[PDB]
Amino acid sequence: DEVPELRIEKVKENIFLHTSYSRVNGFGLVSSNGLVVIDKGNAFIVDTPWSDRDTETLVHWIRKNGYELLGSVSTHWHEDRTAGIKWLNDQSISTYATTSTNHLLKENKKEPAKYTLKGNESTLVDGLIEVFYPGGGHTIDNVVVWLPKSKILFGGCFVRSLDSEGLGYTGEAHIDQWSRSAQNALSRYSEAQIVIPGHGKIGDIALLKHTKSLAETAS
Ligand SMILES: [Zn+2]
Ligand SMILES: [Zn+2]
Repeated sequence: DEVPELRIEKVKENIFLHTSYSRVNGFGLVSSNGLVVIDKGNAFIVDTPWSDRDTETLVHWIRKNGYELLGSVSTHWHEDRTAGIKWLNDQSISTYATTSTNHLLKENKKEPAKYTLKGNESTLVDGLIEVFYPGGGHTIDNVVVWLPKSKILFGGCFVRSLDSEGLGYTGEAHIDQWSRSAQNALSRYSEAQIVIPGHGKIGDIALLKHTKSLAETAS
């Protein structure tokens, strides 16, 4: 039960991908994706690392590199997205999640984000980061994050990588809605050039298409 260390790798100008891991009953060591988005000296975090140590590591690197850290958002409630919220709260770094995500954190006796994003859409950092509820999928609360300056959509675990043979854990999934929700995102972000899933390799808008088809067959 050793697990690698976090890493952080430039995706393109001002966008870094953070990868970290956890060991999971009946599945093993599992990688997990998140971002650091930069705009003119400012950093915002999309999803936390899957542990405090990795969260700490990630923050230190943001500070070391001189960025002002405006906060983090989580894209659904499960630990792989939110584990670091508590540590972040205690170090007075602002945490965000939607209403529906915060409800499920509390309702599952987890530390809630400090601030709450209301409605289906919200913006963060002067329009640099948009948050959108495409509808039910992986979970009832899942949101995507769109980065218009970069033409990047961070799908979170709402989007499956191309080599996924299925939808992953569907205990809390809305399988029959997922296909429509995926289509909602496809219509809305036809401009998207890079799409980043919650687990696995990044690609283009093809990931949203594959995810859509997976939802169709899972029905
Ligand atoms: Zn999940
Ligand atoms: Zn996930």
